[PDB]
Amino acid sequence: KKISQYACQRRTTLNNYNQLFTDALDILAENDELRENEGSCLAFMRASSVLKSLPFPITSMKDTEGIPCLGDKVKSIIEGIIEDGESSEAKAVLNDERYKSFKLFTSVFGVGLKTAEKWFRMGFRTLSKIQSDKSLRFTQMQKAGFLYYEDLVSCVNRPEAEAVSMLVKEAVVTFLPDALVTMTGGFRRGKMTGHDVDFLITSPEATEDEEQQLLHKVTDFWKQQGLLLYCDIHFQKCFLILKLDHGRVHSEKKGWKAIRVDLVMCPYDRRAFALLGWTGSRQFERDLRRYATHERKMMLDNHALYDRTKRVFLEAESEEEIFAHLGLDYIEPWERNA
Ligand SMILES: [Mg+2]
Ligand SMILES: [Zn+2]
Ligand SMILES: [Zn+2]
Ligand SMILES: [Zn+2]
Ligand SMILES: [Zn+2]
Ligand SMILES: [Zn+2]
Ligand SMILES: [Zn+2]
Ligand SMILES: [Zn+2]
Repeated sequence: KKISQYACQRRTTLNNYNQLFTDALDILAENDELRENEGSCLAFMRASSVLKSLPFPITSMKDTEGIPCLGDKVKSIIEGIIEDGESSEAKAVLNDERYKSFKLFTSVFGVGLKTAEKWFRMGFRTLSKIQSDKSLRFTQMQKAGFLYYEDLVSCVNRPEAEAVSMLVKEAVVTFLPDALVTMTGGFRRGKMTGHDVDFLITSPEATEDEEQQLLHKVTDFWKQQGLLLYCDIHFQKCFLILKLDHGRVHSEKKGWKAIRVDLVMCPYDRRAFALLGWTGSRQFERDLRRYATHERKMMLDNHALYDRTKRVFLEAESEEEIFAHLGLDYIEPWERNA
């Protein structure tokens, strides 16, 4: 059976037989500025995505026959990796003078490409020099990023994500006893680590006002308890840093860890669309929307599914119903790691 050009028509599990190729493509897709080779970041992303779906490792150029999304530029990168196990193109990005600084600066919560670039052009190369500088001005997000750096740079693991889930559920149930709280993002796709923990909160009985007030109630409750380290409030959402007591963690192993937490509140009837959107991966979501537009003349996003031919919104109480409306075989969350 031929491999679809769409990630939403492939099953992509975390059992990647092509990590040598994918890690190089991901470096090239992530570093457009630092790159010296002709090719598009979209072409690198789609090629990395198809390779992730393969049930076998590429061991020769003949293995690439019949695989879509492998352009001439991508095939030269695959060729170079087969040749000695490394990509000269990815290696040039890794050896680029700005690369190390950009990775380092953007690893701070509140620091994006614009700020990383500003600091690099000022002559900064280390966080220690940035933090101790007397002339620099930091946003409140960056101050939290620097204060809790070590904890935030350690990625969150599953026992920690689950301990956060318990905290979220206890806070949410206090104000909305009928609320459904679902962990989304990478953890829902079977990942063992993450840079943060995402949740989708919905309530079958909440009014428009109760649902607007919930995130404010929960964050105030955490502030009173001394757990809120940072807070910033399409759907209503908040980006937080929570104080997690390691005594709440059920694992094999300061007494606390700073954890980045994202909370999304959605109306009950749109829960399936928000769940689908927040589960990801980013490439899976991109392909689902591209397939819906180009193959079905449908408009899909985190809030709804609209049929442009019938001029009607399509309702769904589950992700399964969305796939069915799209004429797609159902792809389980752990199979969406495109
Ligand atoms: Mg996440
Ligand atoms: Zn730039
Ligand atoms: Zn690009
Ligand atoms: Zn831990
Ligand atoms: Zn997130
Ligand atoms: Zn235990
Ligand atoms: Zn398009
Ligand atoms: Zn919308």
